[PDB]
Amino acid sequence: SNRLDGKVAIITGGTLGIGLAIATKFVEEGAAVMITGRHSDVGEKAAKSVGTPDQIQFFQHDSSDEDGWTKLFDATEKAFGPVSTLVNNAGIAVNKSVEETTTAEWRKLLAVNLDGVFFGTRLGIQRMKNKGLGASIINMSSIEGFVGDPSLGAYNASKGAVRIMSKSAALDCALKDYDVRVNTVHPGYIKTPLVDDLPGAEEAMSQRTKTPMGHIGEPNDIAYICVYLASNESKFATGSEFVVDGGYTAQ
Amino acid sequence: SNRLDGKVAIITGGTLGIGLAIATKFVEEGAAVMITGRHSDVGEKAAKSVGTPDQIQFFQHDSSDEDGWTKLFDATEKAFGPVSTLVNNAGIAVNKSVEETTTAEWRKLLAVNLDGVFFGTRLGIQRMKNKGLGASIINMSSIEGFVGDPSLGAYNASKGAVRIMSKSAALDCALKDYDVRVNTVHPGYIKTPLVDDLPGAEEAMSQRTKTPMGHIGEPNDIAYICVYLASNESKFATGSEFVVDGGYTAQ
Amino acid sequence: SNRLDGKVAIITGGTLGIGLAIATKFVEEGAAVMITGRHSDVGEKAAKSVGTPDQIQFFQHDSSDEDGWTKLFDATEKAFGPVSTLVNNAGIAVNKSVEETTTAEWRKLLAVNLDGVFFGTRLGIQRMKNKGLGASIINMSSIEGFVGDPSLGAYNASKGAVRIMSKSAALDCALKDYDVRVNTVHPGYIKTPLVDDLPGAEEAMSQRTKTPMGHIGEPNDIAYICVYLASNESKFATGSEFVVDGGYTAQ
Amino acid sequence: SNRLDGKVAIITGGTLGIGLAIATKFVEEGAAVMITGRHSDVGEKAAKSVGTPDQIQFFQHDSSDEDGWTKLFDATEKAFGPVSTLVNNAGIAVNKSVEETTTAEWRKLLAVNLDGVFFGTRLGIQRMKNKGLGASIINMSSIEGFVGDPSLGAYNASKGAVRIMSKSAALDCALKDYDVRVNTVHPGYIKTPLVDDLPGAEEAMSQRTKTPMGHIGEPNDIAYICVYLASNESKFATGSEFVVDGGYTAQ
Ligand SMILES: [Mg+2]
Ligand SMILES: [Mg+2]
Ligand SMILES: [Mg+2]
Ligand SMILES: [Mg+2]
Ligand SMILES: [Mg+2]
Ligand SMILES: [Mg+2]
Repeated sequence: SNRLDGKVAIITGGTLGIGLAIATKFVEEGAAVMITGRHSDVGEKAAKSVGTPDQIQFFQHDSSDEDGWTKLFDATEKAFGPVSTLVNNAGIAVNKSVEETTTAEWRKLLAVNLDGVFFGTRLGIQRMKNKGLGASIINMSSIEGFVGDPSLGAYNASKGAVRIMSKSAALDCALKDYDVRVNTVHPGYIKTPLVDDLPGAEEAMSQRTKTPMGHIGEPNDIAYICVYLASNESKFATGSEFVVDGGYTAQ
Repeated sequence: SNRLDGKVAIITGGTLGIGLAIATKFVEEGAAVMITGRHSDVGEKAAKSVGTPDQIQFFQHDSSDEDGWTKLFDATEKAFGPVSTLVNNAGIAVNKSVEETTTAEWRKLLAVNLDGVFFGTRLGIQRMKNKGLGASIINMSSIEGFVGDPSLGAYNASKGAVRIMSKSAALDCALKDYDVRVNTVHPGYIKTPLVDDLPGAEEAMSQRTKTPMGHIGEPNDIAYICVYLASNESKFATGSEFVVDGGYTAQ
Repeated sequence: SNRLDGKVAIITGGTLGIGLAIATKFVEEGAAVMITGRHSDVGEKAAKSVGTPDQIQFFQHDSSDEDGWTKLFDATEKAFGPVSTLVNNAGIAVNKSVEETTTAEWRKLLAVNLDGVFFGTRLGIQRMKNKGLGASIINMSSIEGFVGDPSLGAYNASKGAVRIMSKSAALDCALKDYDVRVNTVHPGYIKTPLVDDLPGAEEAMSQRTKTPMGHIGEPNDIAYICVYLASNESKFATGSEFVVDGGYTAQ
Repeated sequence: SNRLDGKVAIITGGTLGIGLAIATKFVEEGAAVMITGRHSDVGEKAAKSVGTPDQIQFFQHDSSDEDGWTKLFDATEKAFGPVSTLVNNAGIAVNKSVEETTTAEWRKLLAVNLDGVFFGTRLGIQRMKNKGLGASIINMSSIEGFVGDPSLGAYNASKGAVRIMSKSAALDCALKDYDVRVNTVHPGYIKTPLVDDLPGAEEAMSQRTKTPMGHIGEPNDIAYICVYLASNESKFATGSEFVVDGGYTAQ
């Protein structure tokens, strides 16, 4: 127990699915957690479902909102003390080829998936450096950050950007002895109530030519690698990509 | 000779350095070439320096300008007939860590380096598919698309995006039998009049801990791999990364 | 606590340094452990230093010895019951360029580093498949499995082989529902009594152009990622490379 | 024409398929070529089919034969003058999972695919360094050097080894100003009389879930990238992987 003793984590998109499992396991391991989401109705209920206000709170925020990031860090420090841990998990998807991607779809997906991760990473380094917190920025960077998908053009762009921008941040933090690590987590297909809402999606994702294990993962599969990366167990890991994909990228 | 017989190429940022060497070798191999740049004074002189208007022309264009891409394809087809070949070479750099990157710098660099490559790739697929041209989109994607640099945060983001968005486009074009290939070229440090304007830059780039060959490359090093990728010699290459870096990424 | 409840692990080269830290953390998390080494004098003392014979024992074995692998699996099952977990950690190094590598050095290093990992992986799949153990093969595959070192030619060959042979094994195990996962761990430079015996080694490894964190790791850094991979926490991870290198490969 | 003016190349397994296409294009571009194979009957006819003895000769050799490499370099220098160019192309395949691989199959495949490439690379550096030849070692390293195949365990081991051992050699040659470059070529599935002898193979390889272009390549696809890498056009490329796979590894 207590693998995140004393840690203070922000988890973007922490009210559902992968983000909620990360928040749940973070609280179970002794972190204080601020989860973000778009909808107070979902977010407040999610926080209460996991624990008490001394353990977990909700902050309504769109990760694309630059000024809101300031308010989010300030609210988390007011609630829990200085932030040690940021999981940039909030993301959206557009099911279009590059050929069929409208510029509106392109800009909207990059605002969340790329600007959001940039804004959170930049502010995280500024607020967490040089405080002896054992600080950790975990960027959600997808198997779509390693391989293309013909129907996820803008998503591929965003996840490749997060993958290599995270290495830049990791290096600067390491060279300057900031006590901040930056790593990416690369989920394969994960069962979420959302996947459950797309008829035939889980079966298509489970075909051996997609996921060799012949089934998709579960939110806890991503939560456990995030616990490792938030913990001081991973104090020599920075600038690295952690893939949990049932073998998708191995073939 | 004649390795690009009958090809019609657009080269963005083709008036200087790497882009001009690509344009020069493309014309030498029998392609018709439209080069783009920001400044008619530089661009018109560059085109005339390489060949006659039947071989090479200039089109003034900022790669971030979405509507200008339409005019650029229309001008190239009017001059030379249908476009077969696009080199997305235009790029800018910001020498900032992620921590120190202003949002203005972030948006300006992504407008050229990421939106520009998206706009050119999307329009290229639409205009070049299903015409039996042996069409080839060559995206400039940098060693900074493989490894971080602590002082090139936004540049790293842009080059990782180009790397994996190019794989998406390659796959969609391959699966749909579009007769369009999409590949990335990843230069290491290359001597340009620009590098020459930064005192100490070439020496720093030439240190064995950076470039193991102990010197930097020249624009022709990038021109020759682009000739291969534009030619029908590379008709089975798509979705691949071609690195020419004096060993930078091998260590 | 108890993250390896009920697991039965073999750790090759488990009597010193990285392997001993993996054995120590495995026992702390409730695994039964058989450690191997060449020297009974070191191995027996190492096992007793960690725990009781019901928790940890020593088996004298050179990982290059094909027939000894049979005896090692049989001894582990006799002591602890069916084997769930194999860490192929035993390795040797030759400090020669490819140019200067003698064929004797080549064959000796590949016998331990490649044949040993093959023999253990092959026998592990045969003995651990289809038993509902949540079986996990963790192959030690080095940052030298990603990048070259001019003075580690044969070592580079061995670690690249382990990296991609492990993906083959992972895929076959996944496609056949064997309940066996196969992953590689890629340490950067780690402080061991051995590194301590090479004057100037740790300082050279700690230079920012080598390890950006400006120091090398410790055996526990490798132990903690191995606990994750042995545990059921990583039940969706197979065919993946886990890098813990202080940023070595990120630049 | 004349892209390999004055080059003297050894191509192992140059009597059939990929190696013969590389030899053919090398001669067409002005190289003198020694091709190797196991069978004088095939090899002598192959050499005569391509050109005159001043252009191309055959040398009977198993790439696993260490002493024969000495005789091969000596014969090539006697025929053509000092060797500038080595293509380590000779290889064999075993269609077994790691689980099902016999130790005999393992040792036989590694003798050709790994020892052969080591022996040729080591001797190539020794004989070609510091002679101003613009020397180039091209190691055949397969898409099976990037991704696993559940039924090519030993082949995966060999191709991952070649991939990263080649980076070691490239770095040492670059750091020591040897005038020797070392790069790997990674074919996807290529139509050879051999593939033609395996009923259903080409169709299985052509499925969109394997090769997105929906067909396999031809030997000339590998010949053209080898011409680039042998030529002085690629004088800044070392330690790099060149993939020609119809999109296999992009998904
Ligand atoms: Mg409480
Ligand atoms: Mg003319
Ligand atoms: Mg590096
Ligand atoms: Mg006890
Ligand atoms: Mg003649
Ligand atoms: Mg794949």
